[PDB]
Amino acid sequence: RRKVQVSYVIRDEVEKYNRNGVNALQLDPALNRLFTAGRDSIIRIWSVNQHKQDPYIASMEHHTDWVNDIVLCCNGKTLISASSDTTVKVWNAHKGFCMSTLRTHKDYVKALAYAKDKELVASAGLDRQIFLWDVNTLTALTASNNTVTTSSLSGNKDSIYSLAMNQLGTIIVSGSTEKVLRVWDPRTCAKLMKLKGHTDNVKALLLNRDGTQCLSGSSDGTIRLWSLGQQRCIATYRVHDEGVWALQVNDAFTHVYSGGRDRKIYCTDLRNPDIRVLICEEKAPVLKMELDRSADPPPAIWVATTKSTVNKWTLKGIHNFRASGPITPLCTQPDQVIKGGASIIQCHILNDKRHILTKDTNNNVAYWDVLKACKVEDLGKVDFEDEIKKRFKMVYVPNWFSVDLKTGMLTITLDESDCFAAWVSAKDAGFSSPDGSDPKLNLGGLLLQALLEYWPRTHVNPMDKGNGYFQVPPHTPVIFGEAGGRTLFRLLCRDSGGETESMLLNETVPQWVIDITVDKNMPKFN
Ligand SMILES: [Au+]
Ligand SMILES: [Au+]
Ligand SMILES: [Au+]
Ligand SMILES: [Au+]
Ligand SMILES: [Au+]
Ligand SMILES: [Au+]
Ligand SMILES: [Au+]
Repeated sequence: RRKVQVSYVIRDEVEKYNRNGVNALQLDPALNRLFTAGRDSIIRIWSVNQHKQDPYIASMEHHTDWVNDIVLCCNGKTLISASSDTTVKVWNAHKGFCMSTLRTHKDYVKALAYAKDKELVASAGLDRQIFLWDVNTLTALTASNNTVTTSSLSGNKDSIYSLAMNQLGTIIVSGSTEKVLRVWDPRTCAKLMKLKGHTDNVKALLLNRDGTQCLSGSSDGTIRLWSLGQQRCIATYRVHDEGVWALQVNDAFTHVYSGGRDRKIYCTDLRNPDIRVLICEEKAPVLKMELDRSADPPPAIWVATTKSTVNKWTLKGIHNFRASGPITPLCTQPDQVIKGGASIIQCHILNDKRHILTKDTNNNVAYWDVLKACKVEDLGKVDFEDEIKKRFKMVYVPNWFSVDLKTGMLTITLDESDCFAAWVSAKDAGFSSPDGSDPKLNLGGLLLQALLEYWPRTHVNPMDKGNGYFQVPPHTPVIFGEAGGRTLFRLLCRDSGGETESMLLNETVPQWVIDITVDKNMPKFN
């Protein structure tokens, strides 16, 4: 039995730019469209024509935690996504909307593998379980028939960080903290071999068309070539002076593109390792890369890092630089830059247990109101640690919420255990009521009431509006999730009115919330 937590995000109606690093990239050459999977929990669509003042197309927001991987199938018609919210989501990629949500995984969904030819896709995570999926079966799901037959892969002892399938979908390999790679036949689900060789966790896997050989990059700093025939590591290339997290290959399976912690991007000739071209040196560790496959040799490479900015680097002059060459990079500046937003990297809950001070990646300090789920002031580039001090309030209020910053935005979480703990005077809370004054308001209560304001159940029946003090921004996402893991339901505050929304709120809203919002049984103060 898992308890349920109500959480919300303090953000704007629209987040045009990534508010954290990008985990996964997916390029549509047909429509010149890029897909960025964000740690900000939002997938975004961009136009990569190169000549446009603003490349922003749309943003897909259903996920409640990091978006770890994305897969663009059916000639760019469908998008499958993997998230730390424990779910896999099917999206109409052309029109940009959510279609189905697979809640089969019990923990973070870390990677996706794709068999272009057989139109198959697999998902693995910290579950230690891999799930195979037919894309056509997924594309025809949500309605009256949400019937899902789960085809799993067994063996993984540890948490999965990488997945790869060959074009034909005859081979499937997993990478984990077990250091060892496990191979299977995706069509039969049968175990093939268990390849031993790596020293650390494998964050990047790559397979050739026929699935005869596999390329792997591990946190040990090496790229390893494997023969699935010979059933072992046929070669080892030490390319990076630290962890290697992202790999890409040409169609020949001869030139490998790599990046990871050391920020350097390299093309390395597997045939002649001597030939190793430094494409560029990024401003943050490389998390994922996506080659432009419009031409052979690939004309450009799209690069995702720890930063919010996404870049394209031209590979146009490699061959000419290869014949004619203190390590000088091919590129110094990116060909195309997709702009990024700021991430809140430091936060301080003030002594009143209502105000929050934050510092972001641009060094901008800002004051926030948790209870009214909003920003209050932008203090600018003030000294943050001095600001924390300046704003010392000599008061005590019990902790009634937790804070997370894994999206680069403020996410507040309420738990049954301490949601109602903070009892403050109305005059104190800045809620002057002249002159039938100073009642003792419960902060967590009022906040819950404001969050579920548009829920009709919280008005009247009878069983024979708001909280009365404030309103939360109506676009405020209200998330319902198991404390242990699984995210249950995400809706906007303003959407609680809708009949199908209210129907879902009725099944997910836990009792501890029903008591105060619906039953109006406000807690007792002593
Ligand atoms: Au398809
Ligand atoms: Au959905
Ligand atoms: Au080796
Ligand atoms: Au190359
Ligand atoms: Au090369
Ligand atoms: Au924080
Ligand atoms: Au904090």
